[PDB]
Formats: sequence, structure tokens, C-alpha cells
Amino acid sequence: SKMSDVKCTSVVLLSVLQQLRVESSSKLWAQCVQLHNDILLAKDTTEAFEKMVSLLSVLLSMQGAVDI
Amino acid sequence: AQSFLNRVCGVSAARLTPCGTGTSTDVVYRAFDIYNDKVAGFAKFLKTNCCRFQEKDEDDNLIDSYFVVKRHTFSNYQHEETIYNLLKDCPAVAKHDFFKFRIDGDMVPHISRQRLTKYTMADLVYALRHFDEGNCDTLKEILVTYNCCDDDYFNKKDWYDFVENPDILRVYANLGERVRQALLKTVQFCDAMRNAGIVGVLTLDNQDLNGNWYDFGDFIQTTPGSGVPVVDSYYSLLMPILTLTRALTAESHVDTDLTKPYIKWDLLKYDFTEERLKLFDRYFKYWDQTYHPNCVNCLDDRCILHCANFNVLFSTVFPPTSFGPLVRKIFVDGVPFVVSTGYHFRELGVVHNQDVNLHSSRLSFKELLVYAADPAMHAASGNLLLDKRTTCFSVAALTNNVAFQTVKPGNFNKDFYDFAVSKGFFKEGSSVELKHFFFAQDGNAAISDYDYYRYNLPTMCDIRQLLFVVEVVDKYFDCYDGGCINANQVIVNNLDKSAGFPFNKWGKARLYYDSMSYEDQDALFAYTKRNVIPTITQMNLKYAISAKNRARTVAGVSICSTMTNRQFHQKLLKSIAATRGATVVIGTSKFYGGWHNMLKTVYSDVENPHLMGWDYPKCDRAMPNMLRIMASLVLARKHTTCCSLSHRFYRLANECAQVLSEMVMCGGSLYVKPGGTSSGDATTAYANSVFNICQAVTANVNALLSTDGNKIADKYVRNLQHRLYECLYRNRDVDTDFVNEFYAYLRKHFSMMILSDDAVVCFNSTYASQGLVASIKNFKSVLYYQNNVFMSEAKCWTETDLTKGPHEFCSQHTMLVKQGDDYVYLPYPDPSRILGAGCFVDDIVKTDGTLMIERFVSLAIDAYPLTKHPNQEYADVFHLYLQYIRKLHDELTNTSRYWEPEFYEAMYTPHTVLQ
Amino acid sequence: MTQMYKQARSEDKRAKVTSAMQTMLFTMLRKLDNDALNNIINNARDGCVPLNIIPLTTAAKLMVVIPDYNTYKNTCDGTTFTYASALWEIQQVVDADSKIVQLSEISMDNSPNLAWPLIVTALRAN
Amino acid sequence: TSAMQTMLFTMLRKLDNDALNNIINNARDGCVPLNIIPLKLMVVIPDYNTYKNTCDGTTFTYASALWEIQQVVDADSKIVQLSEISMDNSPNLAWPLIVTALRA
Ligand SMILES: [Zn+2]
Ligand SMILES: [Zn+2]
Repeated sequence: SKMSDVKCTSVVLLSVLQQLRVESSSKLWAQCVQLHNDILLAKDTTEAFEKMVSLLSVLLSMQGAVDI
Repeated sequence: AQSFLNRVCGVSAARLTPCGTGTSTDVVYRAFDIYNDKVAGFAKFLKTNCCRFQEKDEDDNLIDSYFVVKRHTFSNYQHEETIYNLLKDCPAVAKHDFFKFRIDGDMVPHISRQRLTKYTMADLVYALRHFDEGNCDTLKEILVTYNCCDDDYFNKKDWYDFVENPDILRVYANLGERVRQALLKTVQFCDAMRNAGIVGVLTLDNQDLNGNWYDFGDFIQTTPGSGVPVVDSYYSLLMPILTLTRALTAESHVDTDLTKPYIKWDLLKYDFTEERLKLFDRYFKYWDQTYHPNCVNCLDDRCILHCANFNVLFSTVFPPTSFGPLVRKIFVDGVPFVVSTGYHFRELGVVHNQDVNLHSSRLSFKELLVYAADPAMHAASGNLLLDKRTTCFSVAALTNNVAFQTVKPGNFNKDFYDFAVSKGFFKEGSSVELKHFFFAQDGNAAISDYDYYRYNLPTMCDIRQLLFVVEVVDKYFDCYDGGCINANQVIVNNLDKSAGFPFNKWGKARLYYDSMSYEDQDALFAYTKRNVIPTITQMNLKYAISAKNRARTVAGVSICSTMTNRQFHQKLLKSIAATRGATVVIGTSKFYGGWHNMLKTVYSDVENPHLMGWDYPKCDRAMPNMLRIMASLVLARKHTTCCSLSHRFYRLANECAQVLSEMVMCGGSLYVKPGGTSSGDATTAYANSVFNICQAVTANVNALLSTDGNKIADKYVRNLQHRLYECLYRNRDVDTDFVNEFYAYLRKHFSMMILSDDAVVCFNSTYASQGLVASIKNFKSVLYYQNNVFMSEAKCWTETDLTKGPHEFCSQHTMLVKQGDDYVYLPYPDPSRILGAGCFVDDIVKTDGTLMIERFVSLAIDAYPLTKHPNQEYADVFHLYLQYIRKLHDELTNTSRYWEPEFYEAMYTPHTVLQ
Repeated sequence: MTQMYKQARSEDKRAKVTSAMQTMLFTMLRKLDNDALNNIINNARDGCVPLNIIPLTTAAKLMVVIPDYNTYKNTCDGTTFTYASALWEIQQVVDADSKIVQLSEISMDNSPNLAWPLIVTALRAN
Repeated sequence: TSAMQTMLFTMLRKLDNDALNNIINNARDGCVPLNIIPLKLMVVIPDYNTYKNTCDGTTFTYASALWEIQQVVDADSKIVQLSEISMDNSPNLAWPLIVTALRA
């Protein structure tokens, strides 16, 4: 089920990104929306993971969010 | 031999290819518009009489001009010769040459007509009104020969499609000049006939694509000056392609030539009645029915349709800044205003309010409401706006900055997902999986979604055909009960909808239903019966599940629009929703046997039954205004004892100005909505049903008329087709007997089940294969020429085995199951949709638990029939949902306990119909 | 025959919404009563004018929404441009994040660094 | 909001992909991207205990792929030739290094 796990993780990750107020940046929110939508529509279980690492880089580029 | 060629050349165009000398060039099918005592229709026949030579241009290259030399009997040759010697000196008459040739021992008389194109206007009209991308060779040949495109264009993918490759509109509009010259030649010909005393019928197949006319074999000579041409079938069959090819686009240039500047119209001008009358008297001079430019002066709904159909065509010539509310400057206690005191519709012309009060005294609640909803003061005090993101007409910007709305992701229900995973769902290599989600949206989603209205193009309809289809549809809608109701009989549910703009600033619809007295509401209604109230519609982005990442929108219609539409239409809508066993099955619950009864009604008594369904691409964005007006008129036909003609017309005008060509508040700006239904109106689910029955009846009419009446073996269907053509293009009256007769034929051989935008048809497959009822290709053709969309046969299904019912209806599948020695049809959903809706919630339920359990029992109600499925994972879905609902109810702590399977079973059996 | 004459939940709820509408109308017609509108209407045949021309011929502020640079260059190039047969002077270009974009940044090499729906506010020049 | 964040992190740990675990381990060390990782990547390296573990010669191991270091700039905002990194002359190097590379 490594695809359903990825799609649910994508939903959760865009939720936390939206809570971090990134829709207050047009360009960044557009990129993240594109990544999330293509992860949800993906059919191959490796380009989904490529887009997933690309989308998680957005969250952990903000020097500190949690990462205890 | 070659002597025949030396003679047919005569004294013109000595260079002719020897393309025929016997009765040759007869291996072709040509479209004919035929009507006599044996056959009647507009169909493709096998013309085998000609001998067509083709002229070769200088330098031995072939040119599109033919000498068609036919062989005639002596009497018809003499008759045609005399009528030609009469009509000779008209410029819109192809040259003829009458001679005699010795074949074996007798001087057989021939008639050779000169310099005709290869095809005729009938061939063009048939190619565009019976479109089938499998064999569109005539259309390709025309478009190539008349320099509309080149041979390689058709290697493109979906070149015929409208919504993909919208350059086909530019490729079609290159025939517009040719079609307009054909219209002008037709008027010249009709004048030459009247001034010579020649009575006869004009048929498309007698006009080549240059514009000339021929074949004077059925005309008869009368006293000069009193001839009378008959142009009903001609003009009405031609009408749909006048707007497809934009024939009148040259009427907006300085001197009606495409090589001159545009006419700089006055900006303050809005009347255009004399221009419309000039256009009519120029192009349709002999259409002998009264044309009223301002439909206010019409006589009946049929006259309103007839003249709005002309206004749709004549309004593409005028500047788009002249349509919309007509404002005036009134005074209130001395302070000036600007308020709408009229309207200018593209379809209905100029409408003026009858109750306008210059120099007011005060503002009561009703008139405050009217003035606040009026877009005049909103668009006159806002900034000018140039939105380069759309092609739609922009009015004004009500702010100093644009608003960009975004949509959030859904809420993951991790407890349910872990429960499903522990039960064993979503395992790799399964048939049930997650395919429906909440797709997030970025800033450029509201306007990128609004820009789809570019698929709504001005389209003229075949009026002689629409004026019969509307009678058959009103036959479909005649077991109901309608009329106006007072404000104290209206029952309003969901009193927390959007109140549109600018009311959503101060509350929901509850505020304005609690502030206004019944007397105020009645006064507002009686006011709308005498005036036009243009309103503003709010457009928001919806937050819902979909399998496509497209953005779903929602509309909020003004409270002063919904409040009066309720009094107008509530009785009819209740009567439609509370009746079982009809065609339009709206408001019929699928529980307690509703699905089985619906299906057994559709199957009613069709003889060789096959099931069929279809879809409308971009239905709400592409529904034509003529058809939306026709739907509203069909709905308003219930008000014959309470509203006079003026009241019904002003209600139609309000409905148009409010839910057809409204102003839309998108972002923070005002745009002009060209057309299409509004998802925020209570009437569109029924207007869509009227539109759906209209398109189906039209497909049936075309299928019956376009079939070769000589091969129909049933002497009843032959008479039905003959009388159908008569009732359409002759017989200006309405024939109630034949309307009943055709409605009965349809009900017997083409049974429909209609909900808004969704249909299921049970049809006689034998008749459909013979061509006597509508197949799916007939729907494709009708949609192409009357909806400006291309319907792929990959979204239309067909079922030969009726024991497995419709493949899809209202997003539900059908399964034939056993319920106590009685096989019943049960509706089951998409398991992927059920599981998706279960795993992703809207954060309104993540807080309290009773709403969560309510959601989950509604899902387990919709997912019960899966237990009867043969596939095992499908049954496991319902078992999973039941286990989870038991877990939830236990966490919070017989046939009405929602935690046992017999609460759901009883929802699908008619022995317990209790709700 | 009481609830047909009178409301039900008036209770200063009818009053709130009527005063809201009243103040909205009287704050609209204060940035509206001018002489451009008088000279527009007073030249019509009977005082009635289409609404789609009122902002076009009397508005003193234009807002242009531009998606990309090959549209900026064709539409709003410079500090003054022409639209609706009038001459507009640019002021205070803004990007999609409500941040001010200087006119010295909208070129082909800096394009990717701009939130692209650009909103240009211009005033009507005489 | 830390509930949603710990949900996200437990799901990411469950996924157990090596690329995601690699970028998470770097982010926990301090090695952090400064832009969306491209499928032109610029990355902050904290110190050499983290630099030597990942960057070898010119070649960059990140997101379990390969990148060719095109330009490295220390904190002082001045180009540094990456053939000066040491293990004894390491002080004078301005140690938050922005390394910019492209995917080979
Ligand atoms: Zn009329
Ligand atoms: Zn009525």
C-alpha cells in the first residue's frame, strides 16, 4: 500500500504547510499545490516519492519549524 | 462521343475535361431537401441523372466549376425553358443552355447548367448538421476547396473539437463571407421571382456554393408582379450555420466589406431597433412572419421564441458595451442616484421599466433592497478594470486590490485509515483503492475557472424545428400543477444559504426572510412583474471531493432573485418533485424500492429494448441562451390563469437578467456572464431537465427526418415522417393531434428517465438500427450543431442486457439481486468514492463525535448494496464501515439501531417504507 | 391578519440591515456625485445610458491585471499608456502578494522573480 | 498545532524511504536546503563534520542522488575554492557554507 501511504502523507504535509502560512506567498503556494495535486494523481510509486522529497524540502527549508 | 462535349461547351470555356459523356458521374451521395406525396425529409440520396464536365483553368490545372448537363423529357424541358427565359436577366441565376442531341434516332433534349460548384448549400448544411468525424469527407473537401484551411490541418488531433482546438471556430468563420453572399443572392432571386409572377419553393439543394440558383422544374407561372416564393424550409434549415460561420461578421465594417475599418458606433447608443429592422429587411426579406425587434411587443411564447432567435443573430453586429442595465439619474430628497430603469438583452431587445420614480420622497425597505441589489451604483462608483487574464467582458473593480482565493486540503482521518489498514484494505494489487481526494487550489483558480464561459458562443437555432420540439416537450411536462403562490405559502428550507452580493455582508438568507413582512415580499413580487431587477451573483470556490484536480465553484444568487423565483416556481417544482412514475424523476428517493420502480418504469413496454446513456460536455458553461429561454418558457406555461402576457414577459426578463446574463462578482471585480446555468439557483435542476428532453426530442426528429423515406418498410412510420416534415416546415399552426401522435410514438419506442443533466433511455433497437429513433450518433450531431460541443462516444454507454440495468445513473451503478423470491434492482456506489469520503473529512466533524457518527452511518447506508456484490472486496467495504461505526458508538457510549446490519437492510426494501 | 402586515423577528434586526444598506448607498453616492457623470448623461437622447460605459467614460482610476511579461510589454509599457481612448499614467504597480514592484524591475531577466498576476493602478490624464 | 506535526512525522517515519530519511537526517544535522529541491539546488552546510560526511571532491550526496558543486560561498559572502577545506586549517573557513550544485 506504499501508494496510499504516500497520498495520505501528501495530504497531511500540505495541511501543515498551509497552517504554517505559506499561502501568504503566491509563488511558493502555487508550487506546493502543484506538487500535492500531482502526488495525488500519480500512478507510479517512484515519481510520487520524487515529488514527495521535493515537497518536504519546502517544509524543512524554513530553518526552524519543529525538528526536535 | 466528343461531339457531345463540343456542343456542351458551346461558346463558353472551351477547356472542359471529359469527365462524362453517358449518364456518368452518378456514383455519389448528395444531400437533398425533398418533399412530395411519397417522400419527405432532408436526407442523403443517390442522385443519378447528371453528366458533369469539369472546367480546366488556364495552364491545365483544374478549377472548381462544372457543366452539369441533364437529360429531360420534352414537357419539362419546355416548361423549364419558359421559366428560365423569364428569370434570365437576374444575376443570381446560373446560366442554362437548352439544346438537343441525336443519341440513336431521336433528338433527345438536354439542359446543361454552367459553372456550378461541386457541392451545394444543402451539402454544406447537411455536413454541418449531421456531423460524424468518422466520415466527414464532404466537409473536409469544402473547407479545403474554399481556402478555409489546408489539407494538412486535418492531421491535427481533435481538429473537429470545439473545446479542444478552439481554432476550428476561426476555420469555420472563413465560410461566412460565402454564406452571406449566398443569402444576398437568395434575396435577389426572390425579388426576380415576385416581379415576374413565378410561384415556387426554394430548396437548399438548388443553390450552389457560389450563390447561383437553378432547377426551375417545379415553379409555375402566375400573373406578373404577384409571384410568391416559399422560403420556410430554406431559411430554417440554414439558420444554425449562420452563427457557426459568423455569416454577418461583415456587417460591422464601414461599408459592409471586410477590408475597411470597424464602424465606430456611438458609445451612448443602446436602441438599435432600426438597425435590426434594416438587417432583417436586407437578409430575410421574404420570411413572411412578423419580426418584433423588442420582444416586449410579442404576442405569445411562440412569438417570443421566434423573434429572440433573430435577435440572437442580429446582436452579434452591435458593440458589447451596449447590452446590460440602462441606468438613469434619479433624485431622492435632492441627492442624485443612478439606477437601472431598463435593460438591453441580446435576445429580447430593449425593455423599459414601467414603475420608475424620478424625484423620490424617501426610501422604504423594498426600494432600499432593490437599489442595493442594483449593480448600477456598484459599477458606477468603482474603478475601471482591464483584466488580461480572461476574454470575458469586465465591467468594474469594486476595490483597490484584487482578491486571490485559495482552497485548502482535506482533513486526514488517521484513525479510520489505520482501522481500514488493520482490517486489510488498500493492499497492493486491489480493486478498491483511494481515487477521490480534496485537491488544493492556488490563487489563479477562481478566474481560471470563470474563464470557461468562453465556451458559450452565440448560436442561432432552427426555429421551425424548435417551435415543434417545444410543443412535444410541453407534452412531456403536462401532468403537473403550477401557478403563483402568496408569500405565506412558500416553504423555504436551508435558510442559511448565500444571499448574494451585496447582502452576504450582513447575513444569510434568514436575515432577509425575517426582516421582510409578507406584505413586503408580495409587493416585491408584484414589482418584479412590472420591472426588471438586475442583480449581482457571487462566485466562490467549493471545498468538495473530486477525482479530477479541476476547481469546483459555487454561486450565490441575490436574495431579491431567489425570494421571487420561489413564489413564481415553488408550486410547479413541488409538483414535479412529489410525483412518481414520470419521465423527469427528480426528488424520487432511491430507498424502499425507488430504484426498482424507476427502472421498471423506464423499461415500461419497449419491444426490442436496449439501454443507452450520454453526457453533455461542459453543459453548464455551454448551454445556449435560446435553449435556456425555451426551458424557462416551458416552465412558465403553467401560469395561464394568474399572469397575463405582460406579467409573464417581465418575469421572463427578470429571470434572464438575473440567472442567464447576470453580472458576476468574481474576486473583487464585476464581470459579464455570457450564459449558462447557475449552480446556485433552485430552478436549474429542472431547467436542465427541460433542456435534456429538448435535446433528446431533437435527436429523434433528426433521426426520423434524415432517413430515406423510400426504404422505410412500415407504412405507419412513412406517414409519420411525412406529417413530421409537414408539421415542421409547412403548417405554421400547431397541430395538436400530430403532437399527441408523435409524443405517443416517442413514449412507445424511446423511453426516457431524466434528471438534471443525466439521462437513461430504453429504446427499440430494431428501429434505432433502421434509423427511426435516435441512436448515439444522432445525439453527437445534434450536440455539435446546437450546443457547440463535441460529444465523444467514450463517455456514452450502451447496454444490450437489461437484467443488468443502466451502467451509470446519478453516479450509481445497478445490480440485480434477490430479495425473498423477488429479483430487485439495487443501486450501489463506487467503492473508491465511499472509502475516499470516509478517510477525508471537512474538519467540522474532527471536533464533536455525533456528527462523525452521523456522517459514517450515512456512508454505510449508501454502501449497503455492495454486500450483495459478487466481488468480495466490495462486500468487505460495508463490513469495514459497520465495524467502525460500532467502534465509534462504543467509544462514546431493532430496525432503528444504526449499529446493526438490519437498520440498513430495511432501507432497501418496500415492505418497510418508513423513513 | 397581523403577521401579514408586520414582520416576526424585527427586534432591531430589520433596523440593523436597513441602516447598513442606507450607509452603503450614502457612502457610494459620495465618491460618485461628480460632473463627469453629468456631462455623460446629459448628452444622451433621453437621459438613459448603458451601464457598461459609465466606468469606461467617467472612472478616474484604472486597474490592469497582467498575467505575464509578453502581455505587460504589449499593454502597459512605460509610465503612460492608452486605453479606452484615454491616456493613463501609471502609479504603484503591485504583485500578487500585495507588495510594491518598482517599474525598474519588470524586464525579461527578472521576470521569474515576480509573483505574476501584476496589478497596475493608473490615473486618467488630461 | 504540534499534534498535526507529530502526525506528519510519524507518517514520514512509517514510509521508510531512503531519500526522505536522508534529507531528514541532513535537516537534523543542520544541512538544510534553501529552496525547493529541483527534480540549481543550494544548501546550507553547518560545519565540516557534516561537510566531509556528504561532499566528496566535488560530488554531492543529497536526496540520495548526485550533484556537481558549481559554486560554494562561505558566510562572509565571498567565493571559496572548495580545495581549501581542511581538518586543521578549518577555523578560518567561514563555516555556514552555501553550496550550489546541479543534478548529474
Ligand atoms: Zn414577436
Ligand atoms: Zn403566474
